[PDB]
Amino acid sequence: SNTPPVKPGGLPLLGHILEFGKNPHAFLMALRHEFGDVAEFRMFHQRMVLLTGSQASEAFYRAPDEVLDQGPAYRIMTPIFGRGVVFDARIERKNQQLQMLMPALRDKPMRTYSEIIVAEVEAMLRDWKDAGTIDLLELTKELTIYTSSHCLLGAEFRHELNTEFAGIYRDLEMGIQPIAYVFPNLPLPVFKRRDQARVRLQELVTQIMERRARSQERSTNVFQMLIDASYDDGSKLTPHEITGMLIATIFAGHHTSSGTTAWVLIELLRRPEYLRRVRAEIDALFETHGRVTFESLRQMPQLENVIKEVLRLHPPLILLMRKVMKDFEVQGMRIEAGKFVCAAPSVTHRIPELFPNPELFDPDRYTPERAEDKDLYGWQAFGGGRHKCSGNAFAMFQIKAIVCVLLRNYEFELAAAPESYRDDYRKMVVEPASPCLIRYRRR
Ligand code: HEM
Ligand SMILES: CC(C)=CCC[C@@H](C)[C@H]1CC[C@@]2(C)C3=C(CC[C@]12C)[C@@]1(C)CC[C@H](O)C(C)(C)[C@@H]1CC3
Repeated sequence: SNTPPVKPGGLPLLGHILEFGKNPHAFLMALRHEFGDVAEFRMFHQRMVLLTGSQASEAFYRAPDEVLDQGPAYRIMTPIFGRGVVFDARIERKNQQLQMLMPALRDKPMRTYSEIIVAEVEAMLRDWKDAGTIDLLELTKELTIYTSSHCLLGAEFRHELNTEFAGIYRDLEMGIQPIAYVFPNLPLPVFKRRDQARVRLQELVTQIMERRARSQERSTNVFQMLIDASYDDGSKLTPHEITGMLIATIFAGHHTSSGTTAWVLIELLRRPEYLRRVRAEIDALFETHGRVTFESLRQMPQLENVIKEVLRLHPPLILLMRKVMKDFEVQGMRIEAGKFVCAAPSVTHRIPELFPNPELFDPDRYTPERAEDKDLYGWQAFGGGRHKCSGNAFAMFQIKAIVCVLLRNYEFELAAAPESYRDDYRKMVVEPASPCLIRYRRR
């Protein structure tokens, strides 16, 4: 039929990659503003269709895996996780790799996690000093590594996390580059450093495994399970695969969540009217319950909603992609096989027909309004359809647990001008800007 509007101005051989890569959010916003719900642009030779608003986002999330696939779209992750891991695997092996974390997400170990997160938060706070100034993002990133390593991989893997590990995960994270969606292997300094980080991490996990074999005393874990893990065909998981799934599991638990946990604290200090309501329902469950339980955090609607609104305005994953395997239509336009197709939470969340006065921070979420369930394909920080986030329960839990432990025994103040705090829209995993300072004081 008719086909999508293609954006002009594409440089020769590079398409819009230069414009896109400077500020991906800004590019995608401008593309929707110009051409509406379905708009094509080029990343080098790759023809990309931005799908925005409810109807087009529905087509994206609801498409069968035989028409829209994640695999070719996410080659970027192959040099990070390793060959044959998640998206670089056959489906049957991918599903089995995802199924080996699912046990850590069940009701039973979740009662366990509340005490581990508090332990970890207090562990970093003991070394503090009564009043001072910290970088909120630098801390939150470090904290979510300990928090997610301990909870989902166990105390055994958490005991070895060091500075080498800290740098290794920053080098791995820096592998996520606008150019890397198209050409994930290039003779670049950012790529060599990610490759070196992975090789090094695989050497340290292999050594930790050699040791656990000699001791042979250590057992009872999710990491131990991986070490002993085989596929349903009885193939043994290698050190390479195990390393890949430890990386994937910290990307999931830590890299998604560092920014959005910083933002919750920033956004409450910016709007002290919501700080007072959140700090009320925290102290309220500090009073009624003893310490922070799991059911206590499940019944915290004020905080649940500030996180929900933080995710509408600061969705960390701003570009979800599929390769188009079979021609399909949206709003009566033929998106041809071989093209790629994109969802943009950052931009769909800012559509005024879906979120009246989009740029206003208003946590009217669990209220009669219900702007998030109004269209499961509107609000989409966690995606939608078959390949929706399968870890949202733990994600929301982890940041709740962290913030209402921080705000229960520290007073916070923005060390700079409240408007100074912005998102670095130069990254694909969007977090607050580079230097992000804050001040504290015990209660
Ligand atoms: C606020 C933090 C988080 C955000 C914003 C987030 C966002 C997302 C999004 C947008 C996707 C879909 C990507 C796509 O459609 O291609 C996704 C998938 C996924 N997320 Fe998360 N996530 C978060 C935290 C977590 C955590 C903590 C875990 C695990 C503990 C996790 C596990 C997963 C998994 C396994 C998938 C793949 C789903 C599948 O293909 O079956 N996420 N996440
Ligand atoms: C322990 C295991 C096997 C868990 C599986 C975790 C993965 C499915 C998650 C971890 C990080 C994750 C959320 C991510 C993404 C998808 C799902 C991932 C890979 C993607 C690739 C979505 C598209 C984004 O543009 C971007 C490239 C930033 C992210 C990176 C992190």
